[PDB]
Amino acid sequence: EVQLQQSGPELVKPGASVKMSCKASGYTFTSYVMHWVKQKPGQGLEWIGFINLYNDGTKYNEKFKGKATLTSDKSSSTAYMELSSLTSKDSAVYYCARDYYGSRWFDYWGQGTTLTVSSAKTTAPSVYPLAPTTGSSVTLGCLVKGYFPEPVTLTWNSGSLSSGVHTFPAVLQSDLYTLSSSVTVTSSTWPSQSITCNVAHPASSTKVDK
Amino acid sequence: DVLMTQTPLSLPVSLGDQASISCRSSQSIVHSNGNTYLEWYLQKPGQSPKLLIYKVSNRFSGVPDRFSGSGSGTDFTLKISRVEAEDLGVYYCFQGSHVPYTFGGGTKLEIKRADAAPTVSIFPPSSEQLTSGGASVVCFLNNFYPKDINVKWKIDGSEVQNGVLNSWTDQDSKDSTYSMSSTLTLTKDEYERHNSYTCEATHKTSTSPIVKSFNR
Repeated sequence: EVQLQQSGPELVKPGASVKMSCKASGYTFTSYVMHWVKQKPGQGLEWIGFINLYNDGTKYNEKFKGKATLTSDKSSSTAYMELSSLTSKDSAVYYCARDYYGSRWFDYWGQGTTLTVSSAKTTAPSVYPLAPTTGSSVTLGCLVKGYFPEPVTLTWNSGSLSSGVHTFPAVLQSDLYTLSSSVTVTSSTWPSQSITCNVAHPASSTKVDK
Repeated sequence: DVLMTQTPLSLPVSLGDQASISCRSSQSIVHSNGNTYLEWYLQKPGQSPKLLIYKVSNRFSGVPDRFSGSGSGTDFTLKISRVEAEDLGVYYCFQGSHVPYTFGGGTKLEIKRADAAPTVSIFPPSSEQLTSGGASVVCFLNNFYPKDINVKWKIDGSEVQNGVLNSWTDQDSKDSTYSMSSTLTLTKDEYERHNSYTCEATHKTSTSPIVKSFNR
């Protein structure tokens, strides 16, 4: 199966540069084209350009010439994109995506790299458990308060509990993001104080279980 | 650049209904070589886009039959014959016929469904949060429809306007409902008015607000 695994820094200062990566697996990297796509938070999709990984030729959206540089490493099947002289208008999710048949449309997409451009420093979140003995259904909470930047990943029992979860999108107030997640479990369980939501804030390298 | 205009912007559909999304390009998406490189992509909440249709009408590996694509030149349509709860998200057309390649602005597909009252749960501030000197009261309002709702926080019956943070999920992919989290943040006034913390929700499913509270 085709896999496009993206990685890269998620917080960078204005005027600085960043380089993102896209490690491809499950197909012969050097025979294809890689596209890059930008999506600002809450907005549409924008094509940045493509790189022919057989001959390293590139083609750019004019708007991104001088902002974006596409490169690749054929020995490790990894495509890169460098963004230079970043501003807040470059804050976005960036996707790489494979072109299977040519250089004109893409089938498989990476999971994206979330990039924030800002002078504010990283900030680890305070993870707080939320507990009620109310009824045969039980709802416990996980408040992830005062962190920066986006994103964070939150799970319950290492992703064991999926169905009865609502994680709410983070909200920015005080120049910090606050997220929360609730979990409702059947009577066939306990209202365990700290049923163990799993919070990860890679930007500050926090991995917490509370 | 080639303008891709998507109509409508937001499309509320009932389960089972047919859904029609249109896309019009400022220039023919017919390339010189005779090919029409017009794609449709679907982005579901919290996920990358997925290819649905390539070359105007071709369905991509594993895409249900209810998704149909048609059109020619500058007018294209994506049809979801029978809409399913998992079909919600944003649909984009995309043309790869002329550099620079361009996407439409997106059509948010939204599910119409029957009203549903919220399940409300209030929570006192964490013990750890208090040792830190803070006090956030949380209130979850889960699985309601439509998203339209108002929450009033009350402290000893009186209402507090400042210090509330609300957040809605996207539309659930199975029961087509929304959920919302409301948070009140205090520091030590939590012991000042240490009794009667109330989260009161008003939704169209009842003339009476839904109340959950605690004091001690």
